[PDB]
Amino acid sequence: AGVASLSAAIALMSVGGVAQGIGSLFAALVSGTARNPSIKEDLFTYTLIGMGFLEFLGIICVLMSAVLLYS
Amino acid sequence: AGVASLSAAIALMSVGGVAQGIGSLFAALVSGTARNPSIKEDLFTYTLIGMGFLEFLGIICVLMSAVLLYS
Amino acid sequence: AGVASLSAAIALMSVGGVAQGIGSLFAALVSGTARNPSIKEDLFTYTLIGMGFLEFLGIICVLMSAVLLYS
Amino acid sequence: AGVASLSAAIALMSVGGVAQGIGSLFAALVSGTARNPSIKEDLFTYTLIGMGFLEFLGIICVLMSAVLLYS
Amino acid sequence: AGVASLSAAIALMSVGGVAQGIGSLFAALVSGTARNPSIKEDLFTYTLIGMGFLEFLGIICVLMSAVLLYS
Amino acid sequence: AGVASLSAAIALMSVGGVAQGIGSLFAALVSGTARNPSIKEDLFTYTLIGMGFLEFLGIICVLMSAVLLYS
Amino acid sequence: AGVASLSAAIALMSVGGVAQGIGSLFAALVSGTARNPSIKEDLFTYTLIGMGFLEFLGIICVLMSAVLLYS
Amino acid sequence: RFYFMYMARTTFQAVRPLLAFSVFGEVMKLVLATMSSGLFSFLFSFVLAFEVFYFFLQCYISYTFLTMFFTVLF
Amino acid sequence: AVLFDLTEEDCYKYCIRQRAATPEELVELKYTKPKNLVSSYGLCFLGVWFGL
Amino acid sequence: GFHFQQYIAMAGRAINPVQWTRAWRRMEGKSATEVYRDALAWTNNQFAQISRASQYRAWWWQNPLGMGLVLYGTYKAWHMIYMVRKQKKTAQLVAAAYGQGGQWLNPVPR
Amino acid sequence: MWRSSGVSFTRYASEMAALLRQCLKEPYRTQAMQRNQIHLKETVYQQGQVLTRETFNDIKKAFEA
Repeated sequence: AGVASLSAAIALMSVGGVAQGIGSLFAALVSGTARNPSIKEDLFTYTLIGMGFLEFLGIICVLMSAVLLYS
Repeated sequence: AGVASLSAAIALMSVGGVAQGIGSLFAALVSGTARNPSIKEDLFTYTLIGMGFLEFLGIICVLMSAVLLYS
Repeated sequence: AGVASLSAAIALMSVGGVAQGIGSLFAALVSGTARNPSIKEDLFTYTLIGMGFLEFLGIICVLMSAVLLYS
Repeated sequence: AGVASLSAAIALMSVGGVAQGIGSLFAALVSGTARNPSIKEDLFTYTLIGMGFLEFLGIICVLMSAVLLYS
Repeated sequence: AGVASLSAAIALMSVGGVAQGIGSLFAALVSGTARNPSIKEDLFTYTLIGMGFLEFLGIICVLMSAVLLYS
Repeated sequence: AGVASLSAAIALMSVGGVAQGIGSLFAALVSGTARNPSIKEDLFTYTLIGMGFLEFLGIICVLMSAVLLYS
Repeated sequence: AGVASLSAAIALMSVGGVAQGIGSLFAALVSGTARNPSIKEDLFTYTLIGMGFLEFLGIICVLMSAVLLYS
Repeated sequence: RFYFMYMARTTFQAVRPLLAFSVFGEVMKLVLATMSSGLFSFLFSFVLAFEVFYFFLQCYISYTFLTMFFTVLF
Repeated sequence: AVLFDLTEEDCYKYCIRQRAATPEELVELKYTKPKNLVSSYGLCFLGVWFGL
Repeated sequence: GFHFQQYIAMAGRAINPVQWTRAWRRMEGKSATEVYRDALAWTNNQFAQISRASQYRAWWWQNPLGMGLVLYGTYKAWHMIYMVRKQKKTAQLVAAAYGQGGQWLNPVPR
Repeated sequence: MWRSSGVSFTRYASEMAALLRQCLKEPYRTQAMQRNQIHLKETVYQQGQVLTRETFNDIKKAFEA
């Protein structure tokens, strides 16, 4: 009955892309901040919005996995 | 249930994208500290926020793995 | 005792996925030292911190490999 | 001629990532040298420090490969 | 029945990452030479070091492929 | 035994990575010649030097593919 | 048997790694042309040299995708 | 969840030197137990010195992370 | 040499002979770092490993 | 005795393959007689340094037995490094071939 | 190389233009090194009370001192 666990693991094997995207996000944040500190409030203002999508995708990437563990 | 042992490994494979992301982030941090050093206090802070996400994601990638190794 | 070895071999992927990220981190350290040799310290601290993070992920996956190889 | 060979082969998939990391390292060294040769002895040093992780990690994977070939 | 061939072909697949690393290294070499053409011996030396590491890893994986094929 | 086909095809995947490296290298040439069109020769030298190793890698990959095919 | 078709579908996976090489090379051509149109017809020649490799490295694998399909 | 994250980080940074000192030490001890000749021993001495330097590096890193994790404003 | 119209080589050799006549007095040399420390470490490890 | 560190360093240089190429290049236009005379002169220079400097100078290792203790320690180091190692190897050989004490066994009774 | 070596871009440019002028052909090189001689007299002050006076005829010593 481990096929459910296998499906959950496979569905969980996509958080690496979310993490790479978040790393690129914060890397560009830090770069544009060192280039222009006075505009930090905007780079952050957009950064959170990006997280507002990426984390949501990651949440799905967990949720469906959990579902595949039980149903 | 050997596939349980497989599932955990798969749940850990995402670390390959995680560590990469973290690396990119800190790379940008170092570049910032090489360009505008006088604002390290900003950049490090933002980096910590990013890790506050990435860490959590990695922890999930551990936790679910162990769960699929026991349940 | 055949599934455990395959589980460990599949779990070993994050080592190669983690070596990327350490490479980028130390590349960023090199480039920062090339762009501002006046600041050697305060770049090696952040580089070592990011290395520690990715090393922690590596230790995690290696620990789970050794675990699954005998359990 | 069974599962041990398959596992010891699957363990070798990390060498690609390790090689990419080493390439990034030495490409950064080359770029920093072409930019500011006058800190060569520094950059090479840091590069060696990086290898002190990356190479070691590769050796780890190779050893575990043999451990899965003669488990 | 032919599992050794499968294992050899699965172990060989790190040549992709090895070649990616080599290409990145020689690309950095070519760029640094186009920028600073008066500095070629040190860049070539570092490129030779990196190529030595990468060819060492490649010959390692090829030797393990031959071992798993003709154990 | 058609199964021995599979291993050979799997070996062919490495050629893709090799192609990637080749592409990157030639991109580095086509950029360098534009950054410094006076030389156009010492870059082609290193290009051919790298392409030697990459062609060697591709050739040994093809040979191992044919070996695992016929055997 | 029909299993050979799987080998063919694996042999077509090097395509889509060749594509990244072609893309990188022609993108470098485009960038070097936008920077320095004066030397356009040289860079084109260099691309014809790169495709002198890539156009083979693709179709070679496609031929293997046939030979390990019909055999 | 933040408390769990912080304690995980703290315990890892505390045991990092212990790991570097114990498990790689055990590996070196295996190699010492198995090796007999002189050439391999000559080559392994340098590995041991590298392990020394790696241990000191990990100790420095642990010092850094502990001064980061035990610094309070108020 | 300038006071007696001799050669600086000969005066150097005479001075060296006269200093060697009194060799209890140490002489001052340019400092040089040690050499072959890594190889010496390897050989000394081999030594203790076979001797103890 | 003196310059033990320098002797270790000389052995370290000798075992380096780069120094083997350097010696190969240095051997161009050279004779065995010249090499032997050079080595003999070096050894004579060492012993003459000893013979001269012992009259007025004392090393950090100076002791009421003088150089006798240094030479005894050199001998003992050589012994423990080479001969006892050889004894270990010979013991394992004899023990695998005949058993422990096989070389001191009595002749077969008639 | 200069922000690291504690050197200004003007100093670098001048000291390299000197070499470029040295790499000239004699008929034009005569007019170049003619038009690019140096003669200055620096005079340092500290609330009056001259600290020092020094002449300069070379670019390298003028930027160094």
